[PDB]
Amino acid sequence: GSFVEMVDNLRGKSGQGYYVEMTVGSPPQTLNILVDTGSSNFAVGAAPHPFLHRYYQRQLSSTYRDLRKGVYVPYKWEGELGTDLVSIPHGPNVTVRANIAAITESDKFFINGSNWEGILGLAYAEIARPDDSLEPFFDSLVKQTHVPNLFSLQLCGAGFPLNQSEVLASVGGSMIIGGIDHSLYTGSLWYTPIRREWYYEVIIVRVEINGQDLKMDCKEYNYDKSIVDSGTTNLRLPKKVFEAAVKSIKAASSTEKFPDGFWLGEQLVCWQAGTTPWNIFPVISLYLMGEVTNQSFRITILPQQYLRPVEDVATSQDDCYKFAISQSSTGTVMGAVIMEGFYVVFDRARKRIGFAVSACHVHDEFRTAAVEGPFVTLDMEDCGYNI
Ligand SMILES: CC(C)C[C@@]1(C)NC(=N)N(Cc2cccc(Cl)c2)C1=O
Repeated sequence: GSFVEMVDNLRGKSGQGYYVEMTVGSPPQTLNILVDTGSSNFAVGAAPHPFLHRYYQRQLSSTYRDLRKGVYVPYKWEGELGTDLVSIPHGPNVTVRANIAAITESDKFFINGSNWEGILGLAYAEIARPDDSLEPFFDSLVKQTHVPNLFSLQLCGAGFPLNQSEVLASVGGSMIIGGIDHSLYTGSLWYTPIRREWYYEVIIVRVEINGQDLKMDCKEYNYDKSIVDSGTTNLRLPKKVFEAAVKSIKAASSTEKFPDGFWLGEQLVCWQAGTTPWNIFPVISLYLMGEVTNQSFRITILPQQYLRPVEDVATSQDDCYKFAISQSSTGTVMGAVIMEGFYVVFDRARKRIGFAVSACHVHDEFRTAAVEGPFVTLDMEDCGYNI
């Protein structure tokens, strides 16, 4: 591990997001910021909010610059654009001038108890609001310093419920800015092409549930796109793929019947402490386009990744979970519960995303997550969707 200063710099969990500490302004104002690979704006609470115990105060920053322009983002948050000096305490030892959307109004954006006060959109300018002229933070970072155009994320799910006090004292993972820390993964890194630079778009070419081919036209797996998004909790799948996957996961786990509410990701299921039947649930393998023609590799996750630990409505001693795979009308989204099984390298410089088994993924004595290759796969270009 060559990036000790950035190792263990994240806190949080899949359901509320993972955040890194940042400072904005002069003198520096400390804020917790959601790491989001699914958006492209650096936006921070800049006014009183019931769920914020701190916010960016522009009038207190001598380096604050007003852009005299508003920004509206309906998902919703509304803000005022400006620039100011930004640093990441547990990151590269550099300070950069970056765009900052000062959030003055929001609805269902700030999560009570998440402990984050802003969001760091790490994707490309193409999806930045109001438009692509608003340079994303990471672009500014790379243009203004010698930091390599690459970052890597190790998101660490605990494998169990973290109460309010625990989630604040627990290490939630690592965001390595400008490099790859070898202590964060085991085995080899396998790279899949970033199909296009907007979201971190990838192409899935095959899906297996316990080794059984879901057998769908691979274009279905990427309809209308597949992205890697730390800002989403669940593994989200295109409606038709979701229906086929749930049918297969139910069949694999058929020795136990679960209520429709469970499969809809709305209700928790509980087992007596320590008796969660991990073994009756299937592993899920996603094959991704490789860097070599006609070559693919696969990432395999366990139910320890797709069943999200949640506290029992009775706070009892049972181990309870929610099914963290859900339907999407906007394509496949490899959310936080999937990222928790792997060390994910966002190699912007080489337009590729790398995957390796995470040193912090949750597993049991019988099965582990995996990243394996190579596999001979034909016509993978046909798996991509074109509007
Ligand atoms: C982290 C959230 C609160 C804020 C935001 C913008 N970031 C994010 N990754 N998503 C999920 C998403 C991805 C792609 C399209 C849409 Cl519409 C939403 C969001 O809604």
